Amino acid sequence: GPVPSRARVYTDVNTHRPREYWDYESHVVEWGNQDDYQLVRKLGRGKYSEVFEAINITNNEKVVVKILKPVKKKKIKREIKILENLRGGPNIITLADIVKDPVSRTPALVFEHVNNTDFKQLYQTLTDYDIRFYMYEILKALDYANSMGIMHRDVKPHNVMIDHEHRKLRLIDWGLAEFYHPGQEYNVRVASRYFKGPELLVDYQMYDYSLDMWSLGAMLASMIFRKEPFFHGHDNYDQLVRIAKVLGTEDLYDYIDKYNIELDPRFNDILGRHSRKRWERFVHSENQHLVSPEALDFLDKLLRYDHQSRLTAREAMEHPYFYTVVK
Repeated sequence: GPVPSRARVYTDVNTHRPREYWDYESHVVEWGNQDDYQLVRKLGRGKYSEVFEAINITNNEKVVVKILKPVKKKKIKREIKILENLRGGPNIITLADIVKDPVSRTPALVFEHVNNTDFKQLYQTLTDYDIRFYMYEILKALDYANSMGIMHRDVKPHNVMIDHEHRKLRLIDWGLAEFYHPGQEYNVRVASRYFKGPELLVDYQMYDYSLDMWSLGAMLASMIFRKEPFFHGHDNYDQLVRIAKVLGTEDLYDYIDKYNIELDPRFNDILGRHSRKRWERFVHSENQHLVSPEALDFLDKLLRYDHQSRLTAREAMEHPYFYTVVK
C-alpha cells in the first residue's frame, strides 16, 4: 500500500503537549454574554456558518460574528481550540469571544474586525513590492501556526483579510484547520479546488503542514502572472491534469511512485503525457513587472508535487524574493 510520510519540521510538537492542548473534543467552552453583541449587517454565508458585521456595545468596538450552522458537531470545538491556541500569533485572526446565539441555538464566534478589500479588486492593483510584502506576512502566520502544531488546510485569497490602508493582514477561517500528528491520516476533502495540493488530488491522506505551501504557491502564481486562477480545473480530476500540463507528468509519476500511490484509473484516458514547462512561458507584457528571477525561483520551490520537497514556511521566509521587503 502507500508509503507513510512525516513532516520534515515541527513533527512532534503535539506529542510533547498535554493531552488538553490538542484534545479538542475534551475542551470546555468558556461562554461569553450574547447580549454584548448587536448584529449590524449580514456579510455572507459559507457552508458552515453565516457571517455578520456586529458591534460590541460593552466597549463599543466593531466585531465580526460567525454564527456556526449546525455543522459537523465537533468542528466547533476544533476551531475554537485552534483559535485559542493561536491567539496573539502574528497575523492570526483574534477570537474575541464565544457566545450562544439565541436564534440559531448554536455557538457564535466573535472576531476582531478587519477592513478588507475584495481580493479580486485588490490583486489587480498590487505592485511587485506589495505582493512580496503581503506574502511575507502570510508566511508569518503559517510558520506560527505550524510551530504550534497546526495546519490551516484552506489557504486561498478569500481567507486572507487585508486592510491595505494600514497595510495589515489577517489569516482567517480556521474551520478546516487541524492538529498535525505524525502518521495520522487526514481527510483529503479540504481546501478549495484551485488551491488543492497534489496530495489531496491523488488521495494521499498522510499529509502535513506542507499542504498550505502548495496553496500559497498557487496563490502566488495567480498574482505574479495575473491569471485567476492559475490552475483552472473543471473538477478535481481535471484539476490534477491542469497541474500536470505545467509541472509535467513524469514528475507526477515520480511522486506517486515514491509514495507507492496508484492514480485513479479514470486518469488513464485524460492525463496524457506532458513535459515540465519553464516558468518563462507564462510571462507576458502585462505581468512582466511582477516577475523576477527571484519570484520564479521562489514559485518553483513552492509548487512541487512532492510535499516533502516544498519549502517550509520558515525556509520560504529565508528566500531572496523577500530580500527587498523592509523588515
